[PDB]
Amino acid sequence: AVQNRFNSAITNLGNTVNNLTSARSRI
Amino acid sequence: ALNEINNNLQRVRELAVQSANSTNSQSDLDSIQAEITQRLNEIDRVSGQTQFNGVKVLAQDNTLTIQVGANDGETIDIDLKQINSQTLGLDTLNVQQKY
Amino acid sequence: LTKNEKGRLTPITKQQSANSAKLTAYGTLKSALEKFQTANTALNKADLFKSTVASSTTEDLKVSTTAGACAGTYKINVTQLAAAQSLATKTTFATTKEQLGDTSVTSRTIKIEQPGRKEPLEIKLDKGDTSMEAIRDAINDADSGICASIVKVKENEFQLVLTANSGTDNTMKITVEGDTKLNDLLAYDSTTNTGNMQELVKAENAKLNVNGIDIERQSNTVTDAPQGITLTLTKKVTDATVTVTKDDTKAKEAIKSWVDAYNSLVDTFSSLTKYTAVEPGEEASDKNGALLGDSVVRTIQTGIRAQFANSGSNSAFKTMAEIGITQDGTSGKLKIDDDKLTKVLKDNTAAARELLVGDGKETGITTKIATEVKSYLADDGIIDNAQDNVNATLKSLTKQYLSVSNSIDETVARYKAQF
Amino acid sequence: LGDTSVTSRTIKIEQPGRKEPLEIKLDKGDTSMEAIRDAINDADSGICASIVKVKENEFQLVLTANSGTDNTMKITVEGDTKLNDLLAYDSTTNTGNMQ
Repeated sequence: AVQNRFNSAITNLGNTVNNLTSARSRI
Repeated sequence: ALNEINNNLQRVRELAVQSANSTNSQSDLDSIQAEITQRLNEIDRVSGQTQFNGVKVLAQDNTLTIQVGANDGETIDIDLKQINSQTLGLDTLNVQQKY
Repeated sequence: LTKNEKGRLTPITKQQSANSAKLTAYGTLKSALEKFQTANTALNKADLFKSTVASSTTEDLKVSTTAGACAGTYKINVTQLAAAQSLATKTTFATTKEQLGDTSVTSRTIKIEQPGRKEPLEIKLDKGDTSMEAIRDAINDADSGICASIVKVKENEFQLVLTANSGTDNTMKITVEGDTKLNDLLAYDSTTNTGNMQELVKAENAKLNVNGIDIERQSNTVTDAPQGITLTLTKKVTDATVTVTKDDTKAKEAIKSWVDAYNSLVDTFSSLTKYTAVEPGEEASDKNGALLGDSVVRTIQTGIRAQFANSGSNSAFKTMAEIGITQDGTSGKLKIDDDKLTKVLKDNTAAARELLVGDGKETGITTKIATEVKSYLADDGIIDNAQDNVNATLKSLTKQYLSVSNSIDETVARYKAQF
Repeated sequence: LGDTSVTSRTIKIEQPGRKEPLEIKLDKGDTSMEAIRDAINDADSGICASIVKVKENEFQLVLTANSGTDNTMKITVEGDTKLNDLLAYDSTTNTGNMQ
């Protein structure tokens, strides 16, 4: 549970940084 | 914890195999009782000696969801399962035979 | 926008460097599993546990021991020694280059027949090969057992000597077809013991007595007298003693190599799962293992350490720890105490051999470990399946990188127009 | 070497030294000379079976005890008849089917 959830959460952190990059494009 | 519990698995397998047959004598079984105390100390080491986030979470159980990291709407639901002797039933493990 | 695209690269370049380090980790993992598989297969031979060492009191009798011998003491009495028949020509010749046979016939054949060989040996001499040196070279080049020599009895006289191998089944019956003078020179018949060549040595078998059993071999190297011990006879000994004692050195060294290989594998896996705790927790630490949290290392460790409790083995021992090797509490490493392992190898060698080696097909710790490591290290295994999934994700990411690089070009043009 | 009708047979070796007679069990297919050698050698109780090739296409079976006069064997085979005819000694009267 912890390991697969936090691997998907590392992927989700990459997704969040992608959203932050989109915001940087917006800014 | 997994290393400690697999070591315990190998220990208990040896315990059952040697107790079932006559290879391990009863003085050897007293040495095995000493080993039982030693593996109880092993459980105490996996519980107390190890620590989580500066706290002995392996010695005290807090089955609560962790605080939200504010990066996602949902909260991380970590059911912290400490390696305890009591709650997981490991304290009841004692293979010493009758004298 | 160059900085913005570098910020976009931050997890993209982080994942690219992670994939490079992951390919490196996969290579190191494959190398470690290859070394472990080599050591484990080296241990998978049962012949190491059935090993002995032999000694002899006499310097004449020489003793060696193969695999499968039995310990004990043997009293060897050698009565006879094997000898090889030698035939020498009667007429001495002036020179080794003088012609021996008739020069009219351009093709002749020497036909040697023995009880041993089933197809008679034919050696063909063409024109000009009738000299003594030519016959010697032909018979030595055939390489079929017969060994021609030349002897200089005294100045300007020579002889030709043909020697077979040891035993009474290697008596020669020589003939020469196609020539007459050579046939007059080289013609023997060991059935009636009549020929044109004298017999210098007589063929004999090797007779001996081992613990009251009468053994008769062809050569002076006796092999199956106790079926596990090889004896080389040199002289007629009387009441010699051979002592065969059990040995465990090879098995001990195999165990040492196996535990060292497993410890190295565990060390490599632990170093690959390395991590460093950072108090602020703002971002992941630089000293992080690429294969951290992946199912690869965890699955390999679980699969390998699950085989230490094998239900296939039917020996008295069911857990490998009873041999004398214990897995440390701190880390998944194995250590051996000499006393217990030595006692087990000395007394319960059969039980240890059944536990580790097993029947070789579907039994034993070593067999299960070998088949599991073969399945994991194979391309169809889950480890290479995960590697291929990562590679496919990386290829999709590469296409995404190309598209975003086109976006970089567009945005650079946009801000160049703006600025 | 033995009869194939009986699926289970036992070799019983008794010595003045050992107190409990040694029983070595041969199941079906273990009546070959190699199988008997392997069974007696795997029991690891002192007796050491060998094979001797006197000459091409003839072999013998040799059972050797340890040193001393307290290790004289009294072999018996129970469950089989042909094997009992082949392997049967008695060191008390020095009479048997094995030289």
